[PDB]
Amino acid sequence: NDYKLDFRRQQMQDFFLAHKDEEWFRSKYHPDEVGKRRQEARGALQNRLRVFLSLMETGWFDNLLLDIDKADAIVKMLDAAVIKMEGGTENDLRILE
Amino acid sequence: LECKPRPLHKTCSLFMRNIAPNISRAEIISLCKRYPGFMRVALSEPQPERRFFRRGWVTFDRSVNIKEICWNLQNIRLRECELSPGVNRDLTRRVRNINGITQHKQIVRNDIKLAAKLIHTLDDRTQLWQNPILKNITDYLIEEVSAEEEELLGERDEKLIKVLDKLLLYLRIVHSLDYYNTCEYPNEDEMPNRCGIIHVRGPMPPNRISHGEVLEWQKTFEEKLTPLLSVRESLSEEEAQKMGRKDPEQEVEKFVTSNTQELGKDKWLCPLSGKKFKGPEFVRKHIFNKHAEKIEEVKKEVAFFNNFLTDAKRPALP
Repeated sequence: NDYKLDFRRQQMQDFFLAHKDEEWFRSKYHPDEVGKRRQEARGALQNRLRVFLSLMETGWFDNLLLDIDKADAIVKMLDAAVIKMEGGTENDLRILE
Repeated sequence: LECKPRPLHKTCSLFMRNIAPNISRAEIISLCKRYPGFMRVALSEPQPERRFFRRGWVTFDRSVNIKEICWNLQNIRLRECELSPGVNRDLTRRVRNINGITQHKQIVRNDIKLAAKLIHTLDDRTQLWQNPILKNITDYLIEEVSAEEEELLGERDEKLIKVLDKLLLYLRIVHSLDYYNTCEYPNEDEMPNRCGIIHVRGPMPPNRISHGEVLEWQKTFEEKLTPLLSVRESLSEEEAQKMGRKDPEQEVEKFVTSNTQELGKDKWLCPLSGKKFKGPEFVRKHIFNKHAEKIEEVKKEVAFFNNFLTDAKRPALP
């Protein structure tokens, strides 16, 4: 007759009943929403992968190190990444100049 | 003649301090979609200290007057929660320096190994692709020395730093993992600024870099990085049985017998369809064949419960 085990179990059971329908909780553990959110998360990550490889070949990391000497160049590179993440063409980058 | 450039990096946004967990994204999206120039909604991870309340961020186009949008949404509740938003100003300091010891050879050589493992793990974890930046990556970790020439006759290293930057820029742009700070920004892709703050090497130490202090940095830094590759915790097979892991096929059998109700003698009415049967064996054949949509949902409910029950690092009250 363990009180601690019965308390942790009842707290867990009362938690599941309370947070059943909530979207944050469903997203973590419910098979359908975990499957849908992971595919959505993978698609967003695959978009970011193309942005990195675009910045590689275009040459935004060509002469750019992670040092505060080139703090201005990093901010410009970061803005160039967000433009490409939003589906921005090479014409759209010209406002950084 | 070509079109106007679009400043997509700049985007003004709102900030809601307290959002209840009963409110979904669709309710906040549908509320703000009626306003012109709506883009996306972000919600932080709910914290148990505040009864699982989230922090919201509604992003908009930079063309729109955010101050008037903030005023219109001021006294508007959703379900029962006052949203009461404020204007989120832009990020002031985006390139933050850290300690300057991180440009030393031995730390740079060590960070290439750690950064490579972060990429190796996260590329398998998220399941992209092999990654071309990790081709012959162990060839930079090994030392090259003129030891034979010294035996007979008896700081900054730019080549390694260029290699490290490609790994850290990959981690930060793709996986949203700020390496030098040792932290993920998981919601960034929904948040107002898609790639905000990045952390950068310091200027240079004014005094000599000590012999043991290099080893102490490496020990302390890997200690900070270890939670980033944390596989999700799970209870043991006995401990899950104590807490009450529901069996899928057994719980489905309970659903059948509960629905297989006996109205009278040679009368077995089930409430799912509402049709009479002569015996309980006929009702089981009816539920399995015809109502195959319901028995899937019972298995999903059990898995939904078991995934929550199995997770040792469980969301619970403080």
